[PDB]
Amino acid sequence: ARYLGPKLKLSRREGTDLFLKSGVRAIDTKCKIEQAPGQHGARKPRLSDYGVQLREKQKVRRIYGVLERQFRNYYKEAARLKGNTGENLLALLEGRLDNVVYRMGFGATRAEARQLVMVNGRVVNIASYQVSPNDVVSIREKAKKQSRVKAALELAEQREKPTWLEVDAGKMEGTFKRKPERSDLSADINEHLIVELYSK
Amino acid sequence: LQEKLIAVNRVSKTVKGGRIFSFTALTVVGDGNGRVGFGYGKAREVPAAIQKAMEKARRNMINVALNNGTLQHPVKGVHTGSRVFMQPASEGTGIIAGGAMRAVLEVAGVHNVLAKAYGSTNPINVVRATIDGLENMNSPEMVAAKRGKSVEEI
Amino acid sequence: KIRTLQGRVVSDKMEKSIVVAIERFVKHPIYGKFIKRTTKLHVHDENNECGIGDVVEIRECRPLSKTKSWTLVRVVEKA
Amino acid sequence: SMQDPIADMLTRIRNGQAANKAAVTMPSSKLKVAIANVLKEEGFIEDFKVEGDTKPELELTLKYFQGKAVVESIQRVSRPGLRIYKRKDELPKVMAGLGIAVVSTSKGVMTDRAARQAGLGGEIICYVA
Amino acid sequence: ATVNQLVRKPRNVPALEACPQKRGVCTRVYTTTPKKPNSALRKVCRVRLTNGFEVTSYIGGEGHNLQEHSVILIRGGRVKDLPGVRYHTVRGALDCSGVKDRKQARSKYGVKRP
RNA sequence: UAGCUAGUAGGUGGGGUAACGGCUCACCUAGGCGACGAUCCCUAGCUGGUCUGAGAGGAUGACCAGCCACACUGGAACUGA
RNA sequence: CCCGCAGAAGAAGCACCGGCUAACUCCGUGCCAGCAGCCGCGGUAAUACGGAGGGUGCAAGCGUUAAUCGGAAUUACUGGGCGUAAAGCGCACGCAGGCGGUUUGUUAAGUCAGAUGUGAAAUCCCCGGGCUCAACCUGGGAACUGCAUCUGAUACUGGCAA
RNA sequence: GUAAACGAUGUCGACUUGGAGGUUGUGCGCGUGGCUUCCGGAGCUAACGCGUUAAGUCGACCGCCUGGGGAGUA
Ligand SMILES: [K+]
Ligand SMILES: [K+]
Ligand SMILES: [K+]
Ligand SMILES: [K+]
Ligand SMILES: [K+]
Ligand SMILES: [K+]
Ligand SMILES: [K+]
Ligand SMILES: [K+]
Ligand SMILES: [K+]
Ligand SMILES: [K+]
Ligand SMILES: [K+]
Ligand SMILES: [Mg+2]
Ligand SMILES: [Mg+2]
Ligand SMILES: [Mg+2]
Ligand SMILES: [Mg+2]
Ligand SMILES: [Mg+2]
Ligand SMILES: [Mg+2]
Ligand SMILES: [Mg+2]
Ligand SMILES: [Mg+2]
Ligand SMILES: [Mg+2]
Ligand SMILES: [Mg+2]
Ligand SMILES: [Mg+2]
Ligand SMILES: [Mg+2]
Ligand SMILES: [Mg+2]
Ligand SMILES: [Mg+2]
Ligand SMILES: [Mg+2]
Ligand SMILES: [Mg+2]
Ligand SMILES: [Mg+2]
Ligand SMILES: [Mg+2]
Ligand SMILES: [Mg+2]
Ligand SMILES: [Mg+2]
Ligand SMILES: [Mg+2]
Ligand SMILES: [Mg+2]
Ligand SMILES: [Mg+2]
Ligand SMILES: [Mg+2]
Ligand SMILES: [Mg+2]
Ligand SMILES: [Mg+2]
Ligand SMILES: [Mg+2]
Ligand SMILES: [Mg+2]
Ligand SMILES: [Mg+2]
Ligand SMILES: [Mg+2]
Repeated sequence: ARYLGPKLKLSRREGTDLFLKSGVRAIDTKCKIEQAPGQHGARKPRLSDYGVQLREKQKVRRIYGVLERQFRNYYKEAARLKGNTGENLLALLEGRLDNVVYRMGFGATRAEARQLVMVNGRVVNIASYQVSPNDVVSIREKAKKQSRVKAALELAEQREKPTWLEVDAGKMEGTFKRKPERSDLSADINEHLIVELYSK
Repeated sequence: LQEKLIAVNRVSKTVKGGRIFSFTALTVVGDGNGRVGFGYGKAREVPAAIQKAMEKARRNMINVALNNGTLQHPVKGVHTGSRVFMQPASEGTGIIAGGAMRAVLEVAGVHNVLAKAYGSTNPINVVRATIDGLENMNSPEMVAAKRGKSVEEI
Repeated sequence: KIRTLQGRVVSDKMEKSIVVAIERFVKHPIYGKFIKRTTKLHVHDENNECGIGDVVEIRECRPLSKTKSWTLVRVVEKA
Repeated sequence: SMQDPIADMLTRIRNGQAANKAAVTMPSSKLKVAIANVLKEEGFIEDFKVEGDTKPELELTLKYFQGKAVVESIQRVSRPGLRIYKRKDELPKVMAGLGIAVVSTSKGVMTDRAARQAGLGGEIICYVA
Repeated sequence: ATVNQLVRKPRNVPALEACPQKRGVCTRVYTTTPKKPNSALRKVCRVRLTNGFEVTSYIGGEGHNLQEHSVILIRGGRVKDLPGVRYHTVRGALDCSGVKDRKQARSKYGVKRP
């Protein structure tokens, strides 16, 4: 139920930074981001229309560590909800709480943030929890002596912190103010390929 | 212009000595804004065939009256054994079409559409059926024009 | 009103009884064509008023025999 | 034998337009005139006229825009072998609203739009675009 | 067809009996030659099933342990190059042994994990 | 599978039932059903629904709920609202 | 359900990698052994057999078989065909049946409109609510495309009359 | 009671550019009917071709098809 394997290979297979590393040093110095993994790695054949649609879906999955069954259920939810399905799907993935622990800067990676796993002042230890507009997300007091969370925040303080949220120091809390639009997120995900892949 | 290679096929003619293999390339080109053409090229080598196809495609482009990257109304297209149906769709639907129809609709600038190919799905004829369907699609303005009415009356 | 059907007498051979064909015109469930359908009812006719071909109003009543649960109301048209 | 005069009228129009005829003539009837009135008002034909008394003949003046015929398609829907009636909510849209369906309602022959605004269903005579 | 005509008149593994497997007893065990263009000694067996049907079944993998009066589980699956062979024997079920010294696709040949 | 039917179809009267009724019996009439498929043969519990499908359909009726039927097999009544 | 203890400790597999189809090499074998859903693969340099290394897909599951619908517009009502691909009876007359030129009147069966009654609850769907989340449970709605009755409309179809 | 019984093309009706013939009526070189043959236009068709005697555009009704075999067999 978790991918517990070498993490750089995913970014290598996708051929893009998926933000899967802590950032103690550069991605180029860590691995060959240009090259796909394995013995036949410097090779790069033509990929089919199917193969392209697959790799876009596997991109959006492998960032978050969402396995296929759970990802499929998000697609179904996104298609069900009113309006644009591809946008609804990204909104649902962005609405997840386990993004937030990482994104607010408590884990160095999402894998670390997931090891570390309060919303509206109530404890929630579920990665898949959909955080709503106007909800305050925050940390406990009992585990603020961990060096992990200290280091992770210093890693977080070099990134561009998200632009629909409000992370705070000390008591360490922030409001999910609104759901992100597609404008907020990377114009790089071609989510129509995922919509098309599941329509197949 | 966006350019897409739909199909490459190895064809053969027999001669005294034996068989002479050659390649055919079916391509579509479009501006992503209601202009699209297809090209069919033949050559002894694959890259020459594609180049010939792309040159043909650029000069044989037709205009399609789009609406918001979808169609004006349901359209039927026919060519040879290929019969295609295409319908306007809502935003976020994507191109719900088979590969040959998808390539045409994508370069034409149709983002949202529901399609189905009946009869033969031979790419060469599906592309002709699709472009045939698109080029005879009416906008409200030309309907208003031909009927001698205003668009609000239509 | 009280509920009635109208139909054509197709037999008057029984004593105090007639057979009435009710014709109905119904859309075919699959193919959509409108089709003629017939329901034959055994009807009570105390006086033996009716004859083969008459149009009759009939009403539902209590069972009067094995096959009869309808009675004659009027003759609409004599044949 | 001749068993659908309305299909015949539609065909005379269809074939007239394909042959670039200025007008088409046919044996008249009250229903043909009612349909001709709808085609005129919606701007598919230019004009019509009935001539005669014992044997009246309906003439339809066809219209062309930029060379092309204006009636691009005209198809019988309800026909003697299969009558088609629709409730007000199930009235057909022809060409996503850009065409018309001619509907016989209890308030006379009219377009699908006019039927829908009047709150009437009826028999679907034909689709025109 | 016209509407009136339609109104008048509207529009491979039989021995399993829609079961996923059936048990059977081997009545003969032999080899047979495939049809063209193939060449091999393909290991088959005639099997009388618990429902009384007698069928030819294929024995897959490298080397088998089946005699006459061996009790096997068959599943669906024709062998393309043996006409009239419509069933496969399940390896590692009942009497039929697992394939000796298999390491890939082990679950298809009834071979426990080394 | 093209003909089927003699309490068979209807009537009158007696009896019977909680109750209408060939429900039953006597007498009278000769009806009644059937190509809009009677009769005969084969398969089957029915439905809300379920699966699939863009829909129209197709397949299906396990679990849950409504209805029916059965209680070793065949038959019978008694008691009792 | 909460708090405390100890220590990464007690916990990863299955299928696949010739095309269709995401993923390729070496070694063994030499039309054999074997593979195979379909096309096919194997007769000495096999990405197709068997092992290995690498890889892809799923993951407490993964594969296989069985079974239904889909794709299949391949029974086509929506939505197909019949000169030569399967398909026009050898030809006609004709009962039942289907269909029916044109005008007026009438009727209101079809058709259409409105109303009323019914269409169990659950399920599906929508907006909410509750279990940390989810599944699951649940409030209200929508839906149940139907059926019946009553009151109207009368163009079209049917009946009747001329 | 069957044939490659063939136009391998069901019957009836309406509509839709032309050209050249044959045959058989009829009105004043010029019309107007019936039947028939060849070529070809749009359109249609997988193509071949069909093309006012449609395989074009429509309507009514019937007959028939549903992979090759097994079999027009039991
Ligand atoms: K071979
Ligand atoms: K009896
Ligand atoms: K009696
Ligand atoms: K059902
Ligand atoms: K019993
Ligand atoms: K009691
Ligand atoms: K059809
Ligand atoms: K009337
Ligand atoms: K050609
Ligand atoms: K016939
Ligand atoms: K067969
Ligand atoms: Mg799980
Ligand atoms: Mg060309
Ligand atoms: Mg096909
Ligand atoms: Mg009595
Ligand atoms: Mg009774
Ligand atoms: Mg049973
Ligand atoms: Mg479908
Ligand atoms: Mg049951
Ligand atoms: Mg059933
Ligand atoms: Mg008692
Ligand atoms: Mg590949
Ligand atoms: Mg080798
Ligand atoms: Mg299956
Ligand atoms: Mg189907
Ligand atoms: Mg076909
Ligand atoms: Mg032949
Ligand atoms: Mg043939
Ligand atoms: Mg013939
Ligand atoms: Mg005849
Ligand atoms: Mg009439
Ligand atoms: Mg009425
Ligand atoms: Mg309910
Ligand atoms: Mg009338
Ligand atoms: Mg014959
Ligand atoms: Mg002859
Ligand atoms: Mg001849
Ligand atoms: Mg023949
Ligand atoms: Mg002759
Ligand atoms: Mg010709
Ligand atoms: Mg015979």
